[PDB]
Amino acid sequence: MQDAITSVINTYDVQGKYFDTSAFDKLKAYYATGELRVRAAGTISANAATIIKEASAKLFSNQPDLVRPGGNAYTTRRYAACVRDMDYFLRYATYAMLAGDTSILDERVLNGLKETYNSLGVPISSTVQGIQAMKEVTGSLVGSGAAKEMGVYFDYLSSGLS
Amino acid sequence: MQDAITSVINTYDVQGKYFDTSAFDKLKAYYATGELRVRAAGTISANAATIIKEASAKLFSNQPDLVRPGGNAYTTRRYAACVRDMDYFLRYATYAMLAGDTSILDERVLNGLKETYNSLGVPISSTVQGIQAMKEVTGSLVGSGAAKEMGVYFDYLSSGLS
Amino acid sequence: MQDAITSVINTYDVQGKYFDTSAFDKLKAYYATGELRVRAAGTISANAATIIKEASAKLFSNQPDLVRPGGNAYTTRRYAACVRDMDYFLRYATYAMLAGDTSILDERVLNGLKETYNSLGVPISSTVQGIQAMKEVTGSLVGSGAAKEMGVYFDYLSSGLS
Amino acid sequence: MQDAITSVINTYDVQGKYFDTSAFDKLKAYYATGELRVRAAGTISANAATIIKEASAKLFSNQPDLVRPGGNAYTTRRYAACVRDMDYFLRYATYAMLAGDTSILDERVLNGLKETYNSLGVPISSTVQGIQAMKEVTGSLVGSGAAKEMGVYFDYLSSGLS
Amino acid sequence: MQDAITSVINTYDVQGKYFDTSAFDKLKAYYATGELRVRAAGTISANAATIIKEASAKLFSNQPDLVRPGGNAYTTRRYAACVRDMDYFLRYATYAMLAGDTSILDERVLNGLKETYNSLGVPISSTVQGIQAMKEVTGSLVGSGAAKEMGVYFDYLSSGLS
Amino acid sequence: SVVTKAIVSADAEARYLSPGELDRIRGFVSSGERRLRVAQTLTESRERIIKQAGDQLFQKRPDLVSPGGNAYGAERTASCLRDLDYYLRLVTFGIVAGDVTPIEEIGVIGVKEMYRNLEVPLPGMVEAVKAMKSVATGLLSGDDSAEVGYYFDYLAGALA
Amino acid sequence: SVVTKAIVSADAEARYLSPGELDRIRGFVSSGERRLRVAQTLTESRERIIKQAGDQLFQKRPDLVSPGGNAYGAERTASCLRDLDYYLRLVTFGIVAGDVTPIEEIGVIGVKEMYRNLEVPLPGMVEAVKAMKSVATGLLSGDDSAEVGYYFDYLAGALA
Amino acid sequence: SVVTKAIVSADAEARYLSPGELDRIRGFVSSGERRLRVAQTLTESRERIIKQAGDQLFQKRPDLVSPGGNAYGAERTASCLRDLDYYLRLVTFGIVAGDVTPIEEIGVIGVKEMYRNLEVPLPGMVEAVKAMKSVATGLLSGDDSAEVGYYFDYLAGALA
Amino acid sequence: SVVTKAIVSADAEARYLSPGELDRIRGFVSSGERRLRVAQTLTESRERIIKQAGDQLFQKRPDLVSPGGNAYGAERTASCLRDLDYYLRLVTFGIVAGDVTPIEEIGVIGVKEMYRNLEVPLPGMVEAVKAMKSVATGLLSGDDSAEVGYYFDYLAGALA
Amino acid sequence: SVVTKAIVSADAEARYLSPGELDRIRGFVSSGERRLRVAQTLTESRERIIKQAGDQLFQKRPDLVSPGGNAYGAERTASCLRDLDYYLRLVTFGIVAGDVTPIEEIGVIGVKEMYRNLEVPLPGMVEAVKAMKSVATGLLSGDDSAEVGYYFDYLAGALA
Amino acid sequence: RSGNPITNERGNPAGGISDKTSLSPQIFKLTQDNR
Ligand SMILES: CCC1=C(C)/C(=C/C2=NC(=C\c3[nH]c(/C=C4\NC(=O)[C@H](C)[C@H]4CC)c(C)c3CCC(=O)O)/C(CCC(=O)O)=C2C)NC1=O
Ligand SMILES: CCC1=C(C)/C(=C/C2=NC(=C\c3[nH]c(/C=C4\NC(=O)[C@H](C)[C@H]4CC)c(C)c3CCC(=O)O)/C(CCC(=O)O)=C2C)NC1=O
Ligand SMILES: CCC1=C(C)/C(=C/C2=NC(=C\c3[nH]c(/C=C4\NC(=O)[C@H](C)[C@H]4CC)c(C)c3CCC(=O)O)/C(CCC(=O)O)=C2C)NC1=O
Ligand SMILES: CCC1=C(C)/C(=C/C2=NC(=C\c3[nH]c(/C=C4\NC(=O)[C@H](C)[C@H]4CC)c(C)c3CCC(=O)O)/C(CCC(=O)O)=C2C)NC1=O
Ligand SMILES: CCC1=C(C)/C(=C/C2=NC(=C\c3[nH]c(/C=C4\NC(=O)[C@H](C)[C@H]4CC)c(C)c3CCC(=O)O)/C(CCC(=O)O)=C2C)NC1=O
Ligand SMILES: CCC1=C(C)/C(=C/C2=NC(=C\c3[nH]c(/C=C4\NC(=O)[C@H](C)[C@H]4CC)c(C)c3CCC(=O)O)/C(CCC(=O)O)=C2C)NC1=O
Ligand SMILES: CCC1=C(C)/C(=C/C2=NC(=C\c3[nH]c(/C=C4\NC(=O)[C@H](C)[C@H]4CC)c(C)c3CCC(=O)O)/C(CCC(=O)O)=C2C)NC1=O
Repeated sequence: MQDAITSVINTYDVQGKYFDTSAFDKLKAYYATGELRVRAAGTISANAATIIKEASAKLFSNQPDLVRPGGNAYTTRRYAACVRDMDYFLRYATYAMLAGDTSILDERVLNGLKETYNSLGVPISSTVQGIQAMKEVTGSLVGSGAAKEMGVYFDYLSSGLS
Repeated sequence: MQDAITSVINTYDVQGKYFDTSAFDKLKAYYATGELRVRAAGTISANAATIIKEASAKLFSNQPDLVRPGGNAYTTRRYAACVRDMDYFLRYATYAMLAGDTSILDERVLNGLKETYNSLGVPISSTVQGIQAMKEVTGSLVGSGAAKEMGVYFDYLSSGLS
Repeated sequence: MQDAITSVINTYDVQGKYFDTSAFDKLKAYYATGELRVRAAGTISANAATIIKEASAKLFSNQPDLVRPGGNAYTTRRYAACVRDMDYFLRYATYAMLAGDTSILDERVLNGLKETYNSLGVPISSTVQGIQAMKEVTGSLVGSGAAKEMGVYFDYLSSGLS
Repeated sequence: MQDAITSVINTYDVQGKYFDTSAFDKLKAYYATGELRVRAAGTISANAATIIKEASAKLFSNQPDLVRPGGNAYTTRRYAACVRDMDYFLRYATYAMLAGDTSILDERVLNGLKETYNSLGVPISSTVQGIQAMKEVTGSLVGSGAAKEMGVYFDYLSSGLS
Repeated sequence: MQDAITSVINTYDVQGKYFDTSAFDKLKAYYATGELRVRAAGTISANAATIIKEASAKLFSNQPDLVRPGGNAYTTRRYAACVRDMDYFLRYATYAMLAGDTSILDERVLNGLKETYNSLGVPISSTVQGIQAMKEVTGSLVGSGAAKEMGVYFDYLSSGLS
Repeated sequence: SVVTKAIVSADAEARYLSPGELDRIRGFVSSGERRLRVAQTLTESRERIIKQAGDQLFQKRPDLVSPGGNAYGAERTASCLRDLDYYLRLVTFGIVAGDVTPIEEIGVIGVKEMYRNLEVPLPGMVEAVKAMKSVATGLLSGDDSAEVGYYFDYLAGALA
Repeated sequence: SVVTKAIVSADAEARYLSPGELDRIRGFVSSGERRLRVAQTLTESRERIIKQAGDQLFQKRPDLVSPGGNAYGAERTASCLRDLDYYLRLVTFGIVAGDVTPIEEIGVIGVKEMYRNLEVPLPGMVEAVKAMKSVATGLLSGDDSAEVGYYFDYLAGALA
Repeated sequence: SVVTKAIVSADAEARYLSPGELDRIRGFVSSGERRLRVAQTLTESRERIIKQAGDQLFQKRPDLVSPGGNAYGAERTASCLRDLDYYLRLVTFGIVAGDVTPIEEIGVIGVKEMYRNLEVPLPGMVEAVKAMKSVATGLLSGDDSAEVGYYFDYLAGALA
Repeated sequence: SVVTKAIVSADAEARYLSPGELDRIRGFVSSGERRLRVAQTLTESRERIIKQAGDQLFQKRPDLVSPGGNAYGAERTASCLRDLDYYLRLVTFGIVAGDVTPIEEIGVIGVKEMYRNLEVPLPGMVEAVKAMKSVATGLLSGDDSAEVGYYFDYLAGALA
Repeated sequence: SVVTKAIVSADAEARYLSPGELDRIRGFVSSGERRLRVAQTLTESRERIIKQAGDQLFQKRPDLVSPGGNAYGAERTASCLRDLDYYLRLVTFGIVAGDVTPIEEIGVIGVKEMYRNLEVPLPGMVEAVKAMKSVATGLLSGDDSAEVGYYFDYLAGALA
Repeated sequence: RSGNPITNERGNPAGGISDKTSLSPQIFKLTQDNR
C-alpha cells in the first residue's frame, strides 16, 4: 500500500526533487499524530467485537426488516456475512487511520465492491448506515481526537459504496 | 442447487410462514412424481452412452456438413468435444428431471453457454438440433410418461441456447 | 501459431482435398525464401542486445521525458520493463519472420496488449516509436532484402498497437 | 476402513467363491443389530458435547493435578488437546460401533498412540481413566443394550492404550 | 524457541508461582548482560563476512583435500553450500547468544543435522573444525569478554555435531 | 434435501446417481406422506410447543431471565420465543425435506457468530432445543417422535 | 457398503453422522432380508444365468465368436463366460453390500485398461452385462427384479 | 520476549538482526528494572485486584452467581477468582517478557473451546479482565499504567 | 511443422533460436523438394493404397465386415475406406510439414472418444494403418519409404 | 515504511495489528524527529557530497572518464553525477521512510538490466556508492553515521 | 505480474523462483521443523 510517508516520497520522486521545507513539515505533522494513531488502533483492536455488536444492534434497530424473513440479512449465514463485512470495514478503517492514507481502502476494500453488492442484491444504503453506526460507536471509545481521524476513513468507505 | 421441495421451503422461508395447504399439495405432487423420476433416471443412467450415440448419429445424418471437412465437428478433437457437450447436456437434464427443477440447468449449463459458443464459433442452431435429437431418442427409452417429464428439461436447454 | 506451410495444410484440410500443383508452388516459394529467413534470424539473434541498446538509446534521445522523473520509464524497474518489452517485440518479429506468417503477432503479442498498456499507463505512441527504432536498427544489420522482409512484421506490430 | 459386510466380501473374494449359508447368516447377524447400532449412534450424536463435558469434569475431579500448574492438562492449549482427544475417542468409538468393526480404531486411533503419548509425556493411565469415564457417561444415556455394544469398543480402546 | 527470560517464565509457570526475589535476580542478571550481548551481536553482524573469510581459509588450508577434485568441497555449487553452512552456524550462534539460551540451536540447527550430513556424505569432523575456526576468529574479533559467551554456543554446536 | 444432496454428490464426481442413491430417493419419496403428516402436526401445535418449551427452559435455566441475563425482560423473552418459533419452522422444513439441509443453510451456518454478536449463550440454545424436543415428541407418536427427535438432535448438536 | 460410505463422509467433515446418513443406514439394514434373499436367488442360479447370457451375447453379436473376433475359439469363450461369472458374483456382492463399492474396488476401477490390455471390446462387455441383466431379472420377483436391475445398470454404465 | 520476536523475524527473512532491532533490544533491556517494579507492584496487590474485579463482574452480571448460573456457589466463585489470578499472573509474566507471547502460549491458545467445555461465558471473561484492567491501572503511574493497559486490552480482545 | 515446433520450443524458454534449431530449419527447407515429391507419389496413387489397405484389413480381420461388425454393409465399409482416405491425407500433410503435427492435430487428439462413440474398434484401426504403411512403403523407393513409415508408425502408436 | 510493512503483515493474516508491531510503529514515530534531521542534513549538503564523491570516484577509476570510457565527455559525466544525485535522493527517502523500501522500488529493482543496457559498469556503481557513503558519513555525526551507512550498504550490496 | 515486472515467465522462464521484492505479496512458508 501507500501511507503518508510513502505518499510524500512518491509525490517528490515523481517530480525528481529532494525534500524541501513543505515536505519535511508534512512528515513532521504525520509523526506528531503517531502516538494518537497507535493508541486509537490499539483501542479499536481491543474493542472490535463490542463496536460491531453495538453498531449492528443499532442498524438492525433502525432497519429491523433486514434481519426478518425476507431481509437480506435473514439467515444465520447472511447475518454472519453482514457482521463479517462490518468487521472488515472496521479493520480496514483502522489500517487506513494507522497509515494516514485512504489508498488501502481503494485497493483492498472498495475495488469493485459496489458492483459486487449490486450483483449480490446487498442494500448499499443500509451498508452505509451500518458504517455510520460503526463510526459513531467508535468515536465514543477512541476519543474526540482519534474520532475525528476515524471519521474521515469511515466517510471514505461510505462514499465509496454510495 | 435447488429442487422442488427446496423451492417450496425457500419461498415459505422468505415469506417467513409455516407450511399451508398449498405447500403440502405441491410436496405431494412431487412425491407422486418421484418414483417415475427415479425409474427414468435409472433408465437414462443405464443407456447414457447409447442415447448419446444415436442422438449424435441422427444429428450428423441430418446435418452432414458438421462432420465433413470445414464443419465445426470435423476433427477428432472437435467431434469429441461435441460428444462431451452432449454428454453434459444429458447428465444435467437427468439431474434437473430427478430434482424436479431447472435451476441446475440455469447455473451449471446455461449461464455462460451462449457466449462460449459465440466465441468458439459453435453453431447454436445445430446444437439445439442435437438437444432435440437426444430428446426424441431418450423418449422412446424412458417411456411415454417419463418422456413427457424429460421433454420439458430438454426444451429448457434448447430454449436457453436459443 | 501457424507458418506458411501450416497455412497451406489448413487451407487444403478444410476443403478435404489432397495437395495439387498450386500448393506445391506455394511451399516451394516458402522453401526458396527459407534461406534468407534463417540468415536474417541468426543475424538478429546474434545482435539482439545491440539492437535493443541502439533502439532504446534512439527512443530515449528523441523522447527524453520518458526516462526523466514523471515519465513512464522513470525507475530502474520501469526502464527494465521497457527494454524487456523491446526484447519481446524483436524476438516475436524474428519468430514471425522465420515462420513467414503474422499469426504469432495476433496470437502471442497483440492480443489484449492495448488494454494491458492502457491499464499500466504505458504510452502507446512512444512504444510504436521504439518499435520503429528497432526496425531501422535491425534493417542495417540484416541488409536490404531481410529488412524488406522484417519490415512487414514491424509495421504489423506498429499498426496493431496504433 | 471395512465393516462386517466388506470383511466378508474380502474373504469370499480372495477365496473366489460366491456367498454360502454361513456368510448369509453372518450378514443376518449384522442386519439384526443394525437398528440398535443406528439408535445408539443417534443418541450419542446429541450427547457428545454433554458426555465429553461430564467425562472431563469427572476425570479432572479425580485427578486435579492434571489441570493444576505443572500438570499435562495445564494450559488452554493442553486442555484443548485433552478434550479434543476425548472428542476423537468418542467419535471413533461411535464409528466402530456403527460399523461393527474395530479395525477403524486400529487404522487411525491406535497406530502408535502409546508411543506418541509417552513421547509427549501424556500419562497413559489418566487417558485410560478418561476413556472409562466417557464409557459410563455414554452408557448411562444410550441404554444397557447399547451400553454393552459401546463399552466393548471402549474396553478395546482402553486395552489398546493399556 | 526460548530465551533467558522465557526460561524463568516457564520455571515459574510450572510451579504456578508469581515472581519473587530470585526471579528478579535472574532477570536483572540477563538484563545486565544484555548490553554486552547486543554489542557483540552488532559486531558479528557487521563483520560476519570476514569471520567466514578467515574461518573458511583456515579450514581449507588445514584440509586442502576438500577443495581439490574428489573432495567434498569440489564444485562451485557445493563450495557455495559449504560456505553457506558456516554462515548458518555463525548466524544461529549469534541468535543463541543474543537470546542467552541454547534451545534455538537444538530446535533448528542440530535437529537431524548429523543424520542429514551422514546421508549427504558431509564429514562431521571437518565441519566441526570449521566451527572452531569461526569460534577462534570470533573470539579474536569481539574481545575476550564476549568471546567467553560466544564460545559456549560454538562448543555447543561442535558437540552437537560430535 | 435427500434428492439435492444425492445429486450434488453425483455431480461432484461427474457421474450419474448410483443405485444406492436412487434407492435412498425411492425410500424418501415413499415416506414423504408420513413426513407431511408429521409436519402438519408440528405446524398446528406451534404455539403450545413454543409456550411449554419456553416455560421449561426458563425453569431449567433461571439465570437467563434473572437480572443480568440475556433473556431478562418481556421484550427479550419475546425475542427468545421468536427464535424458538424460527427453529420449530426449520425443523418442519427439515422433516419435509428428508434431510437437515434446510436447517443447516437457514439456521446453523454462522449461528455461533450471530449469537456471539447478540450475547446469546449457546448452552441456553441447547436446553431450549432440548425443551422443544421434549414438548414436541410428547405430542407425536413413537415412530413420528423418533424422526422428529433426530432433527432436534441435529439442531442441538449443531448449537452445541 | 452403505455404512462405510456414511462413516467416511461423516469423518471427512470431522463430525458425527447426520440424521440423513442415519436414515439411509436404517433403511439399508431394514431391507437386509430382501436383498439377502435376492443374492441367494442369484447365487443359486449360477449356470442358467451364465449360459443364457452367453447365448444372447453371441447371437446378438455373432462376430465375437467369428474367426478374428475376441472370443473366437473354445478357450476364449470359456474366458468370456468366466468373466460373466465374475461380474455376476460382483453384482451379488454389491447387492448385499447395499452399494456398488465392491464392484468398484474389484471390477470397475481399472476395467478399461484391463480390457484394453486383453483386446476385449467394451461394447461386447456392455452387451454381455445387458444380457445377464435380462436373464437374471427374468427369474426374480417384480419387486426384486428392479433391485437387481439397478445394480446391473450401474455395471453396464461402468463398462461403457 | 522482545528478543525472541526480533530473533524469529530475523530468522524468518534469514539475516542478522538489523541495527534498528538492536536498538529496540537495548531499549527493552535498559527498561527491564522498571518492568520488574511494575510486576512486583501487581504481585503485591493480587487479592485487591482479583476481588475488586470479581465484585465488579458480579455487579454487572448478577446472573453468573444466580441459581443456575455458571459461578453460582462458593466453590465455583472461588474457581472464578482463581481464573482471574491465573490471568493476572500471566499479565505480570507478559510485562516482564515485554510482549504478550506468554499470555498466548499459556492462556489464549484454545481458551474458547476450553471455556465452551466448561460452559464459561466469554463475555463474562472480558468483563472480568476489563475490571482487572480498571483496578490495576490505578495502582501504577501513568507511563506504567499505559503499558499494563496494553496487555489487559490485548487479553480482553483475545478472549472476545 | 518443423519451423513451428522450433519456434514453440524457443518461446517456451524465452530465447532466440540457437544454431541447432536454425541449421535444422536450413536442413528442413533444403529437403522440402524431395518431401514434395514423396507427397506427390502418395497423392497420385491414393486410391490404390486405400483399396489395397482395405483388402488387407478385411483379410486380417474379416469380422469387421461380418454381420454384427462395425464395417458390415456397403455404406459402413465405404465409411471405413473414407477414414483410411482421411488418414492418408493426414500422412501426406505430415510429410510436407516434416512433423507429425498435422496428423496429431487433425486425427489423433480425441480419436479414442470419437471412435468409442462410433464404437469403432481401435485395434482394427491399428491393422488398417499397418496395411496402409505396408502399401505405401511398397510404392516409395528406398530411404523415402523410411520416413513415410515413421509417420505411419506414429499414427499406429497414436491409435493403439 | 515500517507502518506499511506492519499493516501489510497484519492484513495478510486478516487481523488487527498486534501490540508488538504497534510498539514497533510507536518506536518509529518516536525516532521520526532525528531521522528527519538526518535526511535534512543530507538534503542540504547534496551538492557537496555529489562533487566530493564524483571527484573521488573518478580519481579511483580513471578509466571511466578516459576516452573509450563510459563517462567520458561532458554530457556523460553529467549523467554519471545525475545518477549519483538520484541515489542520494533515494537514500534520503529511505531515511525518512525508516526502511530501504523506497530505495528498492525506485532504484534497485531491475538496476542490473538497466545498467547492462546502458553499458554502465556495475563495479563503478558500487565504488561510487561507497564513495558517497564515505563522504556522507564524514559530513554528519557519528551516531547518525551508522543509520546512514545502513542504507548505503544496502544500496551497495544491491548494486553488487 | 503482481510484483517485479521483469519476473514474468514470458520474458523470464525462471522468474517464478526469483527472489521476492517489496512489490510481491506476502509469502508464507512453514519452516517449523516439519516433524
Ligand atoms: C432463522 C435463522 C435466524 C435466527 C435463529 C435468528 C436469531 C436472532 N435473534 C435475535 C435477538 C434475540 N434472540 C434472543 C434469544 C436468546 N434468549 C435466551 O438467551 C435464549 C438462550 C435464547 C433463545 C432460546 C434474544 C434474548 C434476543 C434479543 C437480543 C437483544 O435484545 O439485544 C436477533 C437480532 C434481530 C432481532 O431481534 O430481530 C436475531 C437475528 N435470526 C435469524 O435470521
Ligand atoms: C480427419 C480426421 C477424422 C476422422 C478419422 C474421422 C472419423 C469418422 N468415422 C466415422 C464413422 C465410421 N468409421 C468407420 C471405420 C471402422 N470400420 C471398421 O470398424 C474399422 C475398425 C474401422 C476403420 C478401419 C465406420 C464403419 C463408420 C460408420 C459408423 C456408423 O455409421 O455408425 C465418422 C462419422 C461420419 C458421419 O457421421 O457422416 C467420422 C467423422 N473424423 C474426422 O474428422
Ligand atoms: C509479447 C507480448 C507482451 C507484451 C508486449 C507485454 C508488455 C508488458 N509491459 C509491462 C510493464 C511495462 N512496460 C513498459 C514499456 C513502456 N514504457 C516506456 O514508456 C516505453 C515507451 C514503453 C516500451 C518501449 C514499462 C515502463 C512498464 C512498467 C510499468 C509498471 O511497472 O507499472 C507489463 C506488465 C509487467 C509484467 O508482468 O511483465 C506487460 C505485460 N507483455 C507481454 O506478455
Ligand atoms: C484423530 C486421531 C488422533 C488421536 C487419537 C490423537 C491423540 C493425540 N493427542 C496428542 C497430544 C495431547 N494429548 C493430550 C491429552 C492428555 N492431557 C492429559 O491431561 C490427559 C491424561 C490426556 C487426555 C485424556 C495433551 C495435553 C496433548 C498435548 C501435549 C503437548 O502439547 O505437549 C497427540 C500428539 C499431537 C500434539 O502434539 O498435539 C495425538 C496424536 N490425535 C489425533 O489426531
Ligand atoms: C473380478 C474382476 C476381473 C475381471 C472382470 C477380469 C477379466 C479377465 N479376463 C481375462 C481373459 C479374457 N476375457 C475374455 C472375455 C471377452 N470376450 C468377449 O469379447 C466378451 C465381450 C468379453 C467377456 C464378456 C476373453 C476373450 C479373454 C481372453 C483374451 C486373451 O486371449 O488374452 C483375463 C486374463 C486371465 C485369463 O486369460 O485367464 C482377465 C484378468 N479379471 C478380474 O480380476
Ligand atoms: C493458565 C490458563 C488456564 C486457565 C485460564 C484455566 C481456567 C479453568 N477454569 C476451570 C473451572 C472454572 N472456571 C470458572 C470461572 C468462570 N466462571 C464465570 O463466572 C467467569 C466469567 C469466569 C471467571 C472470571 C468457573 C465457575 C469454573 C468451575 C466450572 C465447573 O467446575 O463446573 C477449569 C477446570 C478445572 C477446575 O474446575 O478447577 C480450568 C482449567 N486453566 C488454565 O490452565
Ligand atoms: C531513479 C532511478 C534511475 C537510475 C539509477 C537511472 C540511471 C540512468 N542513467 C542513465 C545515463 C548514464 N548514466 C551513467 C553513469 C555511469 N557512468 C559511469 O560509468 C559510472 C560507473 C556510472 C555512474 C556512477 C552514464 C555514463 C550515462 C550516459 C550513458 C550514455 O548516454 O551512453 C540513464 C539513461 C537516460 C538519461 O541519460 O537521462 C538512466 C535511465 N535512471 C533512473 O530512473
